[PDB]
Amino acid sequence: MQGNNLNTPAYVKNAKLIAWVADMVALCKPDTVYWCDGSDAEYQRLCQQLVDAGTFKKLNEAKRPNSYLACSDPSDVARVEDRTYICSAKEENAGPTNNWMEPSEMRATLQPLFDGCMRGRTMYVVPFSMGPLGSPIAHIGIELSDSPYVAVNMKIMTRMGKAVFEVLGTEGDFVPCVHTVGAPLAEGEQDVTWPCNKTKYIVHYPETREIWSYGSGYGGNALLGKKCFALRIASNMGRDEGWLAEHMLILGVTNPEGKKYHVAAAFPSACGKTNFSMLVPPAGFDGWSVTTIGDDIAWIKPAADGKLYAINPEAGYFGVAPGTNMLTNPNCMLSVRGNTIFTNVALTDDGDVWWEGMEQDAPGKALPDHLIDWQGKDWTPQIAKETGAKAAHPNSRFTVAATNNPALDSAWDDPKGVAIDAFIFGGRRSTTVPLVTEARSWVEGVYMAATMGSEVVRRDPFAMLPFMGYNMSDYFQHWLDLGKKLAASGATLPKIYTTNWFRKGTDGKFVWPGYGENMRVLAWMIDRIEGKGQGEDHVTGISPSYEDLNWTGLDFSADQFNTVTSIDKAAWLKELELHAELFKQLEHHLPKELGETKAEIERRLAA
Ligand SMILES: [Mn+2]
Repeated sequence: MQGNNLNTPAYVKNAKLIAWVADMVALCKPDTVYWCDGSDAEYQRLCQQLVDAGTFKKLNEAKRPNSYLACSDPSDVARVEDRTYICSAKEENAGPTNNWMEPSEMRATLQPLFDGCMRGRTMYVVPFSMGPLGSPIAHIGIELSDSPYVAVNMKIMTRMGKAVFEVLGTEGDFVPCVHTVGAPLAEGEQDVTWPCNKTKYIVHYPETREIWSYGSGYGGNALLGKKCFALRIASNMGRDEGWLAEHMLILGVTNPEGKKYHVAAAFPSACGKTNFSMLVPPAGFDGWSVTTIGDDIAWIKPAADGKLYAINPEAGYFGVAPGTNMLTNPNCMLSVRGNTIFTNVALTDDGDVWWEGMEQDAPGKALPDHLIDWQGKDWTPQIAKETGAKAAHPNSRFTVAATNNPALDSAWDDPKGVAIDAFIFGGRRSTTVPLVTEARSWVEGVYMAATMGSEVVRRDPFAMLPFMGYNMSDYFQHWLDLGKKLAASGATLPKIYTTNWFRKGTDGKFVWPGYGENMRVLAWMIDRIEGKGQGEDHVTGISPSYEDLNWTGLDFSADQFNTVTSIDKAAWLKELELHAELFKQLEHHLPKELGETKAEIERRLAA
């Protein structure tokens, strides 16, 4: 009778899973339970349900085929870090970068909120694989959600549906995820187009891998595979099992001889992982190609051959729309030509979408005369001047399948992963940090990643500040020990670089053109990996000289280059003071190796 009241499909053979779904249905009390099979027809039917509710508007089929626009409640527009918790058994295993609560107290807080939360709604059972299906390195999650928006976005972002239960079999384990918009409906009550609750919780219980999300229907709060599972829970699993879950793009780069390298790169917002992961080689780089394995999350495991192998556990892109155009990211623009869900962007008079930055592709770079903004209001360039209103919300999004990307790498879903030749850690700094620096050693590269900041300078170690599943200082130790254990196997460790696209010149403008021209920095990294690139040893590492880069096709002078690449001792003395402040905030439980690196920089500054 239980299984019959859950509408359990015949292909679900896993008794532990069914028992858990039954417990959550008993708690949440949905009116009906629907198991998502992941079919295209199911996706279309759910999209139609969203249209019928007013959550979606279907975009013009001649402008933007099979695409939809959703606009959210203005209270529910982004991840809410202050409402996100790591509820480890001990507070020290959440650490200073995480919000903590004793698990039993949090369970007592969440039980009355989830009791009956889905009254008047359908519970969607969303099975998904993070990583290629059936693979030895993939992990299965099940998200229960009362939002059809979550179901359709999860279809794009993960490997979702019936095929999961063949991999789960009768006894396979899974990450249990529960999500509610926190808006139960009474009989005859008219629903809103974007149900949500002012009260929000996004809770992780690491010891049981549970994720509970209440009150938001948006993005990283509600699509639980992306951040909650693939970074917060997965980082915990990696620490116990010897692998890494990182906030990194993964790209392949092939030179004209056909030699292929892979790079994993973490940016806090610098560049945009999305821009760099889909980089188009500029003039001077005929015969080179750049391909995308992923644009956001990397799972990385050492193999017996002494190499680090990365996979992208996601299946689509959930990208920030504003700023995207054919100059900053043509592969992304081409990706969103159709089959895309857009959230909180603007609506044009011909039933297409618009966002700030798209005018860069228009004749004269002219803004549109009129739009409907993401709040449903009339928008014009005059109105924008008078109210300051942006047409698209700054955190507005596109959701699109990886296979829409013309630069998708052939191995993007290869379960064996790709060997990482270099890590890159970015950051937006007007001063101090060179365009590119190679770390002299693994430990010094870890120091660079641990101390990376973005502009006042906010520190975001490894770009993981909002996403660490356990104590940040223990995570630094995990990186150091992984490198040590690999080097002890004889392995050659990946190079580590820091980049900075955002040094300002004496006129306050960015000197480095960026976007496709970042290929010229990537090509120096490749030369270094091959042992053919030259560089200047300085206080913090090795940086190219002007003559070490390929300038074919770009008018960029030696003085411009030295303006963004030279190091200054006064600036780095001030920078080390800021590192000291960060280390105090991390309560000095830091690995001794980070202290030794700081001391060695200080010695070079005083020599
Ligand atoms: Mn991200």
